[PDB]
Amino acid sequence: APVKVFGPAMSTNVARVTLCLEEVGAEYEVVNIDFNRNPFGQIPAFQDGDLLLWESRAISKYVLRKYKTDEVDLLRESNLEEAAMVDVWTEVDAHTYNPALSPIVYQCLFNESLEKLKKVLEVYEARLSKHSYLAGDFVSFADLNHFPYTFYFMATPHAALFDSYPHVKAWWDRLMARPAVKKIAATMVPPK
Amino acid sequence: APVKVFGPAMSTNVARVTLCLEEVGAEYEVVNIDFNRNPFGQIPAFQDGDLLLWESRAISKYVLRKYKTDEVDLLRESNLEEAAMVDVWTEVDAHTYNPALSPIVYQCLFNESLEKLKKVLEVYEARLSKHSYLAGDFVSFADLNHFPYTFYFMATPHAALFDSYPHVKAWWDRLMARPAVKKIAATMVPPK
Repeated sequence: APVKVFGPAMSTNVARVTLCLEEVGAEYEVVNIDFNRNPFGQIPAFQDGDLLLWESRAISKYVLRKYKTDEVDLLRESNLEEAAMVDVWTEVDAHTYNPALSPIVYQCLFNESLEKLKKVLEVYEARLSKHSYLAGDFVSFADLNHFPYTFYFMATPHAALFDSYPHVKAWWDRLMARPAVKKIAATMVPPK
Repeated sequence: APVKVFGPAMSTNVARVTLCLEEVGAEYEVVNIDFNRNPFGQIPAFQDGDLLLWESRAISKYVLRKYKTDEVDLLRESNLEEAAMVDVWTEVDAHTYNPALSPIVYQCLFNESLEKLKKVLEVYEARLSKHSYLAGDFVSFADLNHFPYTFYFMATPHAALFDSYPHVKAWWDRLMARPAVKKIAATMVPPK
């Protein structure tokens, strides 16, 4: 039966989850809740029958595991080294990349971290020169994790910065072509 | 002839300008520029023939003055006290309201200022109990200034907070019904 995601469609943490659900072809509903089993009262929340989860990354990994197939294996947990590189780049996204983007997005879309971001992008350029995707020659949760914040960065007048890092630009365009990513990009709008 | 706004449609500072341009029925174009006459290299920028402006509030006041009519007088500059209350509430928006909203928007849509915002909303509730709009019994630039950040607040799970302040809720619904506001709300999406 269908699973439910609770939170705003355009939130970076909700988009992470909805992107995983689209990649694995799961049936799901997104429910817009107002703050008036989930002990910190956090959003996004996720229901799968009697299971209630929170923490966007934990919810995402549950989706990627539950719906895993031979053709859609985005954690690589049966290959120790591939799974390690998925985990490394998932943590680079959390600790290094999203913090380099986030204040440029905030500044620009709701009134000089550029030099820090250029240093990050140099490393990404080098990695994506050697490999198709961040964890190796396969798409993974590491790449998907980069979608939501980068999508908002691409709405700012700093979007063209990626043109100085041609392998990063090509990797970004590759993720943007994925049908699941296109579907979720379209959902990332305020409610109407 | 048409005027040009340079910047991202969904930016709060661009939406301020585009809302003014819609309210006065001006012909205009929005141009998405990348950072690669305007001495700080700021966005939004605004061109009207040979005139180049920057600073979203200055651009907005220029639009409201240039296109002013008897029926669309949103600064009230011919009435000293009305113009004063427009200015007071424009500065309340900048100094008190947008700072109470902004970190709730940031937190929620890109990972406890609620109690400060509730104190602000108490004052708004009292003001909008006495008057239809913030500056008096007429819509003004003071009200329009509240649209962009509040629109993003209304995408968060804290949207229902306004239900505790029924005059503020009704004032917000009134602005949301304005045809110009509906038009600009629809534009506040990432580029496709």
